[PDB]
Amino acid sequence: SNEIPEPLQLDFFDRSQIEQVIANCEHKNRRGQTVCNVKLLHRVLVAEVNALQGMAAIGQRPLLMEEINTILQYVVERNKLLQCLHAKRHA
Amino acid sequence: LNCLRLIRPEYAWIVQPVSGAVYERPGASPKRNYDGESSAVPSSSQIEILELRDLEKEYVLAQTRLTLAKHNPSTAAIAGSSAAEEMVALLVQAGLFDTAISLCQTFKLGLTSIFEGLACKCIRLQQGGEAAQAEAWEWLAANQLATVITTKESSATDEAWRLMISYLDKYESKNTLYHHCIINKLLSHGVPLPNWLINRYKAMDAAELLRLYLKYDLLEEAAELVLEYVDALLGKGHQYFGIQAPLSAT
Amino acid sequence: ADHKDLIHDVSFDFHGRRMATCSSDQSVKVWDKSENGNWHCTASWKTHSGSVWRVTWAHPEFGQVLASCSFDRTAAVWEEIVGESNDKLRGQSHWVKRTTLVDSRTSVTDVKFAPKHMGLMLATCSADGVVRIYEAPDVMNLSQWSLQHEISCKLSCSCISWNPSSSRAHSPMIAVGSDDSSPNIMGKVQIYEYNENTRKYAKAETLMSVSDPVHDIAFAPNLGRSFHILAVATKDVRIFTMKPLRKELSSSGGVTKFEIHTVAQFDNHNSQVWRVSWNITGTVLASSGDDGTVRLWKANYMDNWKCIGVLKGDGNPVGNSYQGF
Amino acid sequence: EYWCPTEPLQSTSLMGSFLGVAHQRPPQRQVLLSKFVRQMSDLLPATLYLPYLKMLRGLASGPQCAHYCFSLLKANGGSSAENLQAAGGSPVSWDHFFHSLMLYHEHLRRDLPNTDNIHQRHPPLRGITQRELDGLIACLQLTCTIIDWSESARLALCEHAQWMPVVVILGLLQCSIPPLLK
Amino acid sequence: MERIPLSTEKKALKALRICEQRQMTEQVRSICKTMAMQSLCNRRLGSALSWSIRAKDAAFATLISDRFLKEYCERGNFTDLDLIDNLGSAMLLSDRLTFLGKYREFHRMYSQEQFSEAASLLLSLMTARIAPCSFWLTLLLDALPLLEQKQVIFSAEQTYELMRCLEDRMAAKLESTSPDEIQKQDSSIDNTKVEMLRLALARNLARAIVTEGALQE
Repeated sequence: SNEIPEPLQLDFFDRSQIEQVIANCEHKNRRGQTVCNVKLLHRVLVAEVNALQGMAAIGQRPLLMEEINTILQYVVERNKLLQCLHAKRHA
Repeated sequence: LNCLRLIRPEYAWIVQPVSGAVYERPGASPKRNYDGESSAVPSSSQIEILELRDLEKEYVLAQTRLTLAKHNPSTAAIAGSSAAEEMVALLVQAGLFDTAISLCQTFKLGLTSIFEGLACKCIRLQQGGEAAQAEAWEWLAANQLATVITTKESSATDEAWRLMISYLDKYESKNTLYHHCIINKLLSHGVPLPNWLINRYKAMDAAELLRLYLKYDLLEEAAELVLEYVDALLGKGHQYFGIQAPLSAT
Repeated sequence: ADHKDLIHDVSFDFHGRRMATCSSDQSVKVWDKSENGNWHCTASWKTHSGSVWRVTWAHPEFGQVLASCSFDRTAAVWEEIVGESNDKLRGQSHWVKRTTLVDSRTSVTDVKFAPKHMGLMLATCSADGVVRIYEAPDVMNLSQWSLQHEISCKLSCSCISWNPSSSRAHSPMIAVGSDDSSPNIMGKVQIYEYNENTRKYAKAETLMSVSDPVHDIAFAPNLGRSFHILAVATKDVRIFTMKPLRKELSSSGGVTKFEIHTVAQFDNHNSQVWRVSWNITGTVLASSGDDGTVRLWKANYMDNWKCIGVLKGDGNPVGNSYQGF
Repeated sequence: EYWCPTEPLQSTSLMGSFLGVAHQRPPQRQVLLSKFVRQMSDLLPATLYLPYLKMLRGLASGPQCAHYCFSLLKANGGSSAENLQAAGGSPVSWDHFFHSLMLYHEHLRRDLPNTDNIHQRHPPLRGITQRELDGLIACLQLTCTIIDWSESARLALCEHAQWMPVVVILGLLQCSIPPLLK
Repeated sequence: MERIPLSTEKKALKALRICEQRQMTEQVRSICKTMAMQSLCNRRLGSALSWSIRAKDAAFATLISDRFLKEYCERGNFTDLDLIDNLGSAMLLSDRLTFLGKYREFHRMYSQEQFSEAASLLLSLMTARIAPCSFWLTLLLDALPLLEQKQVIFSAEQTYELMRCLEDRMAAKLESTSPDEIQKQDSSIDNTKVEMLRLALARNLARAIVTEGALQE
């Protein structure tokens, strides 16, 4: 294969800024790579989105939640394509 | 309610109807009910007249029952059996703070119980983190703030203190049960008294604070309270004490 | 008459276009720099009864607001009210004293607004050894102040200064130098940071090696540097380096690990060194003493601080130069 | 089944039932059974008081059946003359059991000192029969089963401003007694 | 750029793009707020509006939305109505603008007589409990043409929730004035209108119910 991930289309957010924060906040995990954990990721997300405003987002809190979850599966499938590679190499 | 609060005060009352005398499927046996079994009946030999205030209380019961069933259906049955303070506690666990505001207005109930409930959740806030605030917003949205309504900036427990402040500014008791219950819960959960409450409740009164220093080992702080007591005696700080006498000396 | 006998305080607007002088004459004069040049007395009026000590201005991002203090046990808050606006003709702009925080029984020793990025607060210190910290809950009333905090300093207040915050984990702080000069009190500057965990100030530090009557303290602009720098003008020239090592996650405002360093020491004024002022980056020093002399300072290739110039207020300044080595 | 949905009762899962929508009649046999039950809620000779209480604790298992039995005893609750009798009716309800307990406690606080005490010289306590013991312990088993399976009954009991079993049981445990009931 | 004393909006624009190329959101927020306040000081209301929507601060949006509301009370006219009509999904970020938009929406859809969607929007906004106390005035006032309906297609349940909310807001307005009292000067004669309007309502309620019962024929 030569698969690639689907681009994120973030509406509340600036993908450049998210990826900056991602590169800054990813950490060495016990699988041999520097990647931020999903839990840390998501509640950093909630913290930062709460850091600004809060007037009428109350109704859009769903949309915030599904978009957070969707970015979660994005990173999940990033990992999912990743792990295969090294065992491909060993094989 | 509408039909009658239309009317001039002369017709402002209605007799309570007589019990029974109902059945279904006309032309049938005289007695038919879906919710049966009984052990007594209200006095029908002596009738009663029903007035705006009575009807207001019955409506309050009804609308409380519906609000209960709305936020969670499981509640209508006990709502049919719940009394005023019973619904007050059910609201304490539910979170309809402004509804309790209305209920204390109508039934003239003890706001204190509401103070303990909200204060206990607010302490759980002051100790809690992001998730606690996340749930907190879900009911804090029902309340509105004149400084600014909502803003996810700043934690929930902040506007929780502020909401208590506002509820104080808009409901008053000539007897400060509310101060006392709040402060006792604070100290029962180990809370040093907040400065804003310090200043406001001193600027109303201070010796009451003094004997609660005594009661709950607030000894150093009492010592200061005494120091500025004497100093105001020397000068003028009774305003800060909620005292009004002009001061030059002792 | 007014401001013609002595100047008690001079204040400028943010970014610099406006000026004002208050004196012991009980009146204030407000001056405006035309962008075409020349300084014009735009208004003047009485604000208090004592020798008007200081005036500090709320941010232009928060209106043309003056805060004045004196020997009056009181502090006045004047606002600029525009007569007419919206195109044709601008009516006489007038000063409305929004409120006077009267919280004092001694000399009102300093008044200072907060940085805005956490919200704007206001701090007032009195010769009582007490500081009062108000914020405006009302984002629309200019006469509203709720007193969030007060600290009993146990030392008569003389100068206070905010801690710049430029981080998502930085919480602000207050440094206080005391005009006390008793030779039995060791350390005239105290440090109190808002311990967020308790949601209230806890004392972060107090620094020894101080015994002089404090006249001026100067924070470093926060920037990305974790470490912070302080300059002190009491009767000497002191400069200190403060590296934050690490703090307890729940007692951060109570306990602080600062690598504290007496890094620059200059006694060259030979009088009461009243004042220190820094670059907008806090990178060039101007130091003023009681002898009418000001020394200018650059830190070298090795960060070493040096008097790059001497100006006499009681004499003629040293000459300008651009040809050294 | 012994809980016909004709009985007024509703929960946040009972909207699929006909207690949020009018009318429902179970089959004749179970209607007769649970109806005869509903009348036995109101007619009782004292010799059968306890095995009927075994009815009660049996049916007290399970949350929804517990809520139904709560409703049935609420029907047995309220002012009456048929749950106040040990013959011809059931000497048991929240009202019955609670006035019994409060009178026991007031008697024992006259037989013992006031609050903030355990023991003091006072008039002798109330006499207890082994039948009183059996009834009390059994009814307590029933009450515990019900409050476990039904949070609604639990909150209703804790909220009862005219009973305050909290302070009641405070005084009761301050009392010194054969500690089975303690 | 916090040492600069900005007085030239075009220079501000150049700085704006300068920040744009590297995505400094916060500086933009600060400068937009400052220049909006300059605009409001000059009473340049639309300019302050522009700076605010740049800043994305719904707080100021609502604050000057109150300007809009009370000036509409004073003059009876839609203000920056052209700006109002075409703001997009950003309405869902400011309730006071939500109010104003739904208000113009109603004026229109009523003016072309879509009473059903009028009632839908009104029921939605009341169960949203929108607008301050001096403006739940207008929320109450809105029901009059629905009263004027001499022919209705609404359901009996519809009439239910309608009137439900009518007196619900009625009690709520009684208490918003004071938690046990009312003190607004408008209420008394307004209360009179309340009785006459609910009179007409109940008569039309008899009318609607007889029609609906005959609708089952």
